[PDB]
Amino acid sequence: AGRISAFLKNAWAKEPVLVVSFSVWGLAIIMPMISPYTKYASMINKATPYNYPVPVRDDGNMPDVPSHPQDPLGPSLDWLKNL
Amino acid sequence: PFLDIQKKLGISLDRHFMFLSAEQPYKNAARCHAFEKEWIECAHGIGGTRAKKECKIEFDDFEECLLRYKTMRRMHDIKKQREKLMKEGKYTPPPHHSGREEPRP
Amino acid sequence: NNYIFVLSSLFLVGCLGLALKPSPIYGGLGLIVSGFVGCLMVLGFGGSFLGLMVFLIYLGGMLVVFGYTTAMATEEYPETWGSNWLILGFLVLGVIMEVFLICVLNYYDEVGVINLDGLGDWLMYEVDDVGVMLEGGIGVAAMYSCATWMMVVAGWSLFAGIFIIIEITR
Amino acid sequence: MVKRFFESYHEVPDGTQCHRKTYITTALGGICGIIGSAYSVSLNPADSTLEAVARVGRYTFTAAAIGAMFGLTTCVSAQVREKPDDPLNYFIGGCAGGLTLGARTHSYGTAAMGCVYMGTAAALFKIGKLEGWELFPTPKV
Amino acid sequence: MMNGRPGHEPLKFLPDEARSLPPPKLNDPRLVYMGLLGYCTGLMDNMLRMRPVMRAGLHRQLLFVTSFVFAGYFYLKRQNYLYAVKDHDMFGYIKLHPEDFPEKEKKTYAEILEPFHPVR
Amino acid sequence: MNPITLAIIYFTIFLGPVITMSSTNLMLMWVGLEFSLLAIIPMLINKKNPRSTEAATKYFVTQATASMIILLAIVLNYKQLGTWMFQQQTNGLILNMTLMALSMKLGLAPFHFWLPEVTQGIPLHMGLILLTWQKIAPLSILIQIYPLLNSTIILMLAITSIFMGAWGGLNQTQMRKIMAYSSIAHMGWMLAILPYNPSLTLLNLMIYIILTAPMFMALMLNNSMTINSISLLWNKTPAMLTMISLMLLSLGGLPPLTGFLPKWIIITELMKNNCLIMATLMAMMALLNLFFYTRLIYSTSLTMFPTNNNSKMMTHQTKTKPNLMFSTLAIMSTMTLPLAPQLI
Amino acid sequence: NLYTVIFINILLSLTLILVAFWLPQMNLYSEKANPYECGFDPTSSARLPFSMKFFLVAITFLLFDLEIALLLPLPWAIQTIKTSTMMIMAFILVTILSLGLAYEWTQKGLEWT
Amino acid sequence: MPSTFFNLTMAFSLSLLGTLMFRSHLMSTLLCLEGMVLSLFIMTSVTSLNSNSMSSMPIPITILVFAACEAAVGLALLVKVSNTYGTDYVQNLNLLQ
Amino acid sequence: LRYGLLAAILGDKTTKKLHEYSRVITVDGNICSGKNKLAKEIAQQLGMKHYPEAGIQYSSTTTGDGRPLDIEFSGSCSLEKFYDDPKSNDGNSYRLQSWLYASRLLQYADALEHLLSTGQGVVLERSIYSDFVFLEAMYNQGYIRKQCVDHYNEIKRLTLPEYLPPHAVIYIDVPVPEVQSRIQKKGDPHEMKVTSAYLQDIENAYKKTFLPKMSEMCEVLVYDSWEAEDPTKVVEDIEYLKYNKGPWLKQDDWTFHYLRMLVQDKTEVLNYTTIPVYLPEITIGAHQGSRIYNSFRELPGRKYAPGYNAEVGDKWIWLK
Ligand SMILES: Nc1nc2c(ncn2[C@H]2C[C@H](O)[C@@H](COP(=O)(O)OP(=O)(O)OP(=O)(O)O)O2)c(=O)[nH]1
Ligand SMILES: [Mg+2]
Repeated sequence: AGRISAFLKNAWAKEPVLVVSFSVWGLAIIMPMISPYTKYASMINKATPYNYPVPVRDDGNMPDVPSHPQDPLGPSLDWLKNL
Repeated sequence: PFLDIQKKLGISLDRHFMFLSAEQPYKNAARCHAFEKEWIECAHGIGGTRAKKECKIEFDDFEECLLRYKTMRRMHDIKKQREKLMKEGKYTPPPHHSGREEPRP
Repeated sequence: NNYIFVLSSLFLVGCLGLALKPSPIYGGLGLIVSGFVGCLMVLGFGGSFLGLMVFLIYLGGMLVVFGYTTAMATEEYPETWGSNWLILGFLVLGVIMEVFLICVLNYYDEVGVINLDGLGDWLMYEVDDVGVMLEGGIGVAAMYSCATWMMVVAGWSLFAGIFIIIEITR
Repeated sequence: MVKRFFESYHEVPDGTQCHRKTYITTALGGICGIIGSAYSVSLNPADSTLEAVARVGRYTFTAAAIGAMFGLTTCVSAQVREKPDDPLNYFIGGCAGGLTLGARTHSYGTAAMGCVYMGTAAALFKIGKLEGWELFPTPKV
Repeated sequence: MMNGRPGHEPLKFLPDEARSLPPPKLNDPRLVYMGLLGYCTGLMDNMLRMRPVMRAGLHRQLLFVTSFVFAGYFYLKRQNYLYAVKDHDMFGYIKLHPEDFPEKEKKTYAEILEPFHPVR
Repeated sequence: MNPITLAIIYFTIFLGPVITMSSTNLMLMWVGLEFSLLAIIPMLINKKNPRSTEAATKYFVTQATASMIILLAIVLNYKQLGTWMFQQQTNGLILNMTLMALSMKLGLAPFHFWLPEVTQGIPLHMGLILLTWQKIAPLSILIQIYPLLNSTIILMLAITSIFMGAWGGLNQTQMRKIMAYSSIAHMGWMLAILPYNPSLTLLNLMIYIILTAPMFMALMLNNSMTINSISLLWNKTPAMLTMISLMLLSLGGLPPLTGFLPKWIIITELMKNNCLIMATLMAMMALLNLFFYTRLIYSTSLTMFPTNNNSKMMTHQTKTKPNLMFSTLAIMSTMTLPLAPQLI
Repeated sequence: NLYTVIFINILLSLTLILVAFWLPQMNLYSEKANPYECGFDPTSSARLPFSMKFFLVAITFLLFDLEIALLLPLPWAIQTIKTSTMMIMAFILVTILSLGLAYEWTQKGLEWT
Repeated sequence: MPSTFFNLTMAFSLSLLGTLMFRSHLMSTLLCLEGMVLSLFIMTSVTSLNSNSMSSMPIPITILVFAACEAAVGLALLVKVSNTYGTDYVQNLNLLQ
Repeated sequence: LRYGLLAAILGDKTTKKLHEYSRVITVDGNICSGKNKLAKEIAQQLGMKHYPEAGIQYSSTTTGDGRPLDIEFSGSCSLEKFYDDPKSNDGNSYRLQSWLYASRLLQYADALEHLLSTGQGVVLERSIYSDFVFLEAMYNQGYIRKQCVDHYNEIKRLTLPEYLPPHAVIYIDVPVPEVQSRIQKKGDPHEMKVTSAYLQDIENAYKKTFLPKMSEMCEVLVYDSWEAEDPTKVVEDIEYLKYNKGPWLKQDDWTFHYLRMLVQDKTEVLNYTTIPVYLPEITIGAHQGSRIYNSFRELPGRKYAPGYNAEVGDKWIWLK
């Protein structure tokens, strides 16, 4: 198991640019899989207001869709205003 | 298709930008989107030969919307009549069309 | 006010010179005059990305196309637009054919193609006034997310292009 | 207006309207000679543009000669026989056209070849227009 | 035609109605011809590869006969389904339009008058 | 040619017809046609002879300007309809642009002049992948738009391709050029049938592929370049002589072999579609395919030509260049006329 | 605005060419207008064919410029909602570009011929 | 708009006349081919801008990438032609007759 | 299995096989210049493979039965008949020379197959890069004609530059009276009958045409007869050569694999020397060729493909 380490240290001493490039490449490949903030990027891009989400009609049916904009119902943003 | 592998596997790979009335980034609708939607939903599985005599009114309205040929012809005779009436001197121009008025927002 | 028609007539003149085919060193100059004209046309139309993107990709391609003209396909006594007199007579013939075409095209059709005070008014069809995304950049940004097969096939075109060009130039 | 100008071949029968009958047959021969001379100049070029335009004039003179004398001989054969509904006037007009084509190119063997082949083709065109055959049919079945 | 027929499963080799068709037998002359084709495939391949054309390559001849009979039975089932569904679409269109495809009440030979053409 | 670029070039020439036959976006099968052009070019130049670069640049300039004409047709479809796929209510000028560009890439007779010269400068296993596999994809977009194709330009293209596939093979005595011309006559047949029944276009494409691909494998088997080089077959490999004779006369199209069946079913659907004298002219000018194939069959397997003294080592050495695919597509072509309704 | 700034830059540089040409005194002859190459007349014509030595690396400069124009919409594609397939598509095409340049680096055509 | 689109159609018909004839070089024909690349980009972007169909903005970068990649293939094809010949001209290529 | 691309990608690359003791040596001279003794000593001392001088009956003893076949099967030419009647009305000289050139083409193919298969070097006396000097000595003696020279130059232009040149070209030069003295001391009654002008013509043709053609591109070592009699100095000057200047130092492993694809099957090796050019010296007629094929297939061992002959004793013919 010393041959791979000797080749890695020899390339590190001689031409370290491809070693740094492949290490940063593998870090960029594996670091979204490690980091817990990968799932917050889709939350950011969903919870941004970007167009008008239009009001819907009601027959007294759904309780989750609010009437006042300052109601506690609906998808809140305490994970973005405080965090 | 010839090999209908997208319909076989059920996954759209080039099919979600096929016409003008496909889904758009950040929900911004194209021009003549309602005309294209009513043209496809009037040609909804009718067939090509029956649809070109059936929804010819909806295609003619959508083609008129998209290329605006009779609209530009109408504005062309309106502008030619404006040049003829300004050379005649009969048409006093309104100040709303001249632009010398306070505008509403 | 007649910006797109004046620029499109200049594009007709530049593609006419490229079509009348000089030494290709001079043809690169005429085609990049047409490229600056087309970049300014898309930037005057509302594509703030597409004209500068074709100026970047076209200046960068046409640089080494120009280098291949002045290396490989060169000639001791070349032909510009003013060198050969059949080319010069064809140039003034194409110029008088273009202005005779617009002089018969404002008169035959009786539609809104060319009018002396009614052209340029039918250029912008509809952009949303209160909307926020109307430039061309976010639609070509959507090929990463919606139209993913476009980026798959373009990356495979460039990968196969590298391998195909190594096999050609070997 | 070119196609409805060329449709004077069938709206009036042969044995009448002979001057413009010969004119539209010469115009069909001139169109075929212009495209054949353009094919011959673009395929096998001459050493000079004067020789190329002389080849163009010779080819369109040969094709205008066979078209003009084919239409004129089928018109005077309709004049002599006074029957419009036969293919034999087109047969003898095509044979006179092939004879004049072989007299232009100066070989009696291809004069006989042009006589029998364009007489067969002219009788086939007349027999198709008599029995209502379709040259370029729309797909119906 | 069959690409534009309604209810068509796209790129399906055998749909569920091909099971509702009767399947072809193994004694059928098209499969007999394809078994002869597989034996002739083995004979031609052994002749080109310079073999005894009967003695050598018996396993390759057996694979040729079996794969030819297999592909021919599956293609024969698909083509029988295609001609049966052509008959079904035609009979359905005939049942839909009797006023566009009327019954031809042919008159009898006593009633009609065929012209007599004597040769002598 | 390393195996990495060999695998990517073969996967791209597999991929281009696959995305062409799979996609319904008109620019996406333009993209597939561009993959076809791109992956064919280093295979054309990879022998590195001076004729191969000439054939490669002839192929590139013709197929690239046809790619630009069909891209004009796709962009004018975007102006006229706003969609991408060819629908029913479009102008005939754009469809004529499409048919002219696709006849340029397919090699029909007002555009055919690159195809014998392109086939002459290349080795035979590139003629295998250019003569059969390359012409699936422009034919497949032309199958996809079959109600929109205008029958006048389709039938004039068919008449000229039957006429010049008849009139290009008799003067010219090289094998790759003579089978480019016979292929030009065969796409004259499968462009004649195209707006009437595209299943018979697929049938004539499949019969022409299984009739030309083992014939190009038989040319590959001895590298038989000329008519005298295929006339040396009785001392090189005499065992293929009656099979290449049956394949030659079947590619000409005689009964009871399979090549009559495209002519028979094209005549069947053409007289169902009421086109009498023009299909008569097609089937009457089809006999010059048997003129160059009967001269070629008299060269290879009906007269034993003079051999030379150095062919006795071709009798001496063993040969492993026969493939199983040659024998199975050889007999699957040459005896399938009693299976012809299942072949429909 | 920007057209007027480009045209006043045209007018400024054209005014500088006019004051560079028309104001200085100038007599010109054939040895003065002889082209310079080290103090002698040139051996051949100066537009004689160069045999180009960076040809395959020149074509991959062109194709890499097509890749960076493919990669130019990615600062607005980072704002998209389907960020998993966006980052997978960006990962697979930068991996495609790095593997193509690694193939050219192993085949050693970066050196001239 | 129809004046601009008909003049772009005239520019394509002119560049069709340019690439459909040969004066002295294959490279000026390839410059006419790249003029067709630029004209189809300008036509596609003008069509997408006035129809406002911004979902089909993946199409003109695919036009540029595929057509300029085949243009680069033809540019190195002319490099291999001039390497195997030493000349470049259109009349040089009559050796396949 | 067989050397395909599928066998090549698993690690059958020739750069691991090739080392310093893997060279193509040709040993060259006039008639009876000690080349076979020097070739046997060179292959014995360096451990290389001694391929002998390929004659008219090389291919029959190389491929197939291994027995030398008859005078009309792998012949239609004889070296004894050429030495008896050189100006032949039957055209014996071109049939001998073209059959000998195709035989040494097969020898060069088998030597390149052996070297690129097992990595061991090979010797090749009077190779295809020096086989033109016998035809041009025949032409300068007037035994054949100008169109014969152009057809052999077309055959050599088809068959030479797809191959690789030899690494070392040993020439043993010897003067024409010593060639006549050794060809009298050998004692063959038909090879005694050759002219001295033919030997002088092949000697000065060798010294004026072949050696500037080969010394400018690959390594050529010259030696006298008394200097090349004792071979230890010859094999040490072969072993201590630098092998720098040559066309073997620019091809890669897949170029060597495509050379093995062009070399390994003989149906593309021997194809370009039987191209149809109808010169009447080498043209076998149709009845003579059909009679020689339908007597060739009735020979034992050559009726079918090898490994498939049930009349000889090739077993397992039932399932193969
Ligand atoms: N006409 C002709 N004769 C050839 C050719 N190649 C070889 N020979 C003849 C010349 C001699 O008769 C014989 C070659 O004899 P060698 O020079 O090898 O002499 P020998 O076998 O005594 O061996 P040695 O040289 O003493 O080691 O083959 C050829 O291309 N043409
Ligand atoms: Mg010796």
